[PDB]
Amino acid sequence: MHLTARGLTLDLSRPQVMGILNVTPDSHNNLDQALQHAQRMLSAGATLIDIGGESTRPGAAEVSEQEELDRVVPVVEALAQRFDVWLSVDTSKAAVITESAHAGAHLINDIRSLQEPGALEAAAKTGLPVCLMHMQGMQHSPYYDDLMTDINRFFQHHIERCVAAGIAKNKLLLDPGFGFGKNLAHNYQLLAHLSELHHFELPLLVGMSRKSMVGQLLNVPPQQRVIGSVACAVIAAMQGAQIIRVHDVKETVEAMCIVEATRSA
Amino acid sequence: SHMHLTARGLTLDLSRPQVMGILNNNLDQALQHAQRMLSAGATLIDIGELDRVVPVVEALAQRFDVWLSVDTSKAAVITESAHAGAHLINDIRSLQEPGALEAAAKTGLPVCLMHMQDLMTDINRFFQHHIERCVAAGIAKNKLLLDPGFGFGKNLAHNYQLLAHLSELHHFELPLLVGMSRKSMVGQLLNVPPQQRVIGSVACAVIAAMQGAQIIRVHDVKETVEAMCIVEATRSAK
Ligand SMILES: Nc1nc(O)c2nc(CNc3ccc(C(=O)O)cc3)cnc2n1
Ligand SMILES: Nc1nc(O)c2nc(CNc3ccc(C(=O)O)cc3)cnc2n1
Repeated sequence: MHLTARGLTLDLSRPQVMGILNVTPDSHNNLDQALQHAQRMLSAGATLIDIGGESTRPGAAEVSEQEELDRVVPVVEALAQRFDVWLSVDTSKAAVITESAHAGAHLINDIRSLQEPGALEAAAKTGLPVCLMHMQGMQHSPYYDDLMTDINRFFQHHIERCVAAGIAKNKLLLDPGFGFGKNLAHNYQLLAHLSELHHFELPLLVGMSRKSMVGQLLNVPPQQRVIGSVACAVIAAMQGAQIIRVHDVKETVEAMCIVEATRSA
Repeated sequence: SHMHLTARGLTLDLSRPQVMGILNNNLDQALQHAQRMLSAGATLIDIGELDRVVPVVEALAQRFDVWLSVDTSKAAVITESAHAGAHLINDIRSLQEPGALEAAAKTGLPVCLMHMQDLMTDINRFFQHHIERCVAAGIAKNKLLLDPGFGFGKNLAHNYQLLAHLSELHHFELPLLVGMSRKSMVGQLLNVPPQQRVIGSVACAVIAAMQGAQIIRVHDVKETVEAMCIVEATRSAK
């Protein structure tokens, strides 16, 4: 319905687009490029920017606290001084949660739902809203007896593990984790039954943008997955997903306009 | 009700969303246009003065193996194009032109009705009324297709009121064809020229198909077909 952070509120009356700002290889300072990209997504109509410096697509190895901080935390500083936008950090490290909060992050986006050591206490201590992600968890054929029950149970579990650590239930966001331990069938069943997760009375955030769930249906490169990614965005928005995490902000934002105009007539 | 449609000895499976490419030596450039749409993923090609000898239906009939539809109102243009080898008749003015009602009955190919000026009530009763005529003077019910006529004597508000309530029209147990591609209902929201109206047209199309609309009439075939897989995959998981 709304979000609260660092004095600012965000409107979940209508679907909100989050621009992915990855900071791994930028390809002219690397910060400069990040800032230009951020800028371009704001213009386009994102009202949140997700800053990630973790090569979290399967394989490709891992990252250490010190390396993530150096890559992530400057851009957090830079954007915060520069623009008025919800800034989100996708990280699982207590240190990156800590230092990014000081830097002016508005939202903690954790694909590991604070499972990492002290992450939970670091998160709680910032008083900032947290997004939790269903993951099935290392190379394994995903399987569920019943996918939605499993997602419902996972969230139930982690909402409580958060509410006991001191994070108000209304700091919490839920993301069912498209493409995380989910085959193609699973992803579309989850898309299909998305509206069901509205029962926790928390906002939903979803990320389908240029994922293999579009690639494997349309058999195209990531940069040619714009339309399908958008079509996913439209299907989720019609089921009342509050926040859409995307690469292609301009297209998606236009798309949400049609959705909102349709949800108003 | 799982659906299919048969015409001129050919079958069109309507249990999933179908994309119909709009169409408008210059005859070579049109024939080249069709091919692009065919390879994009069209399964119907909608071909749009007193005399316009359209041998393009003839060209396409002969050239390809794909549904051919024509949006036309006049009593002559319907029959001659069947001679050519068409599969479907698309009329905006729902056969109001003298003769056409009967002219389209002697050719034995599918027909498409289109609404033209409580908004939904008005449309429904209008439709119900007009379906009565077609059974009354020649053509059996399972040969009719229903177009709501987006942007035809309709306010922006209203068009979105329509799109929102589109699922309701499945109570006549006839297939729907919608046309919203690069229309004013999109342009006035997004404040952009037609070429840049792709994404908004595709967004309408998804919203239409999520509501079981079986045929979508588009300028932007590749994008729309792409979008209908995402839609079909979603509806198949259900
Ligand atoms: N909240 C949130 N939600 C996500 O969905 C997400 N995804 C990634 C990147 N993850 C993936 C996963 C799978 C795939 C594929 O199968 O292609 C691609 C990218 C990073 N942060 C994320 N954060
Ligand atoms: N089956 C079918 N269904 C249509 O909806 C359609 N529309 C047109 C073109 N009609 C319009 C009407 C309004 C507008 C605008 O307001 O922009 C644009 C085009 C031509 N053939 C059509 N055929």
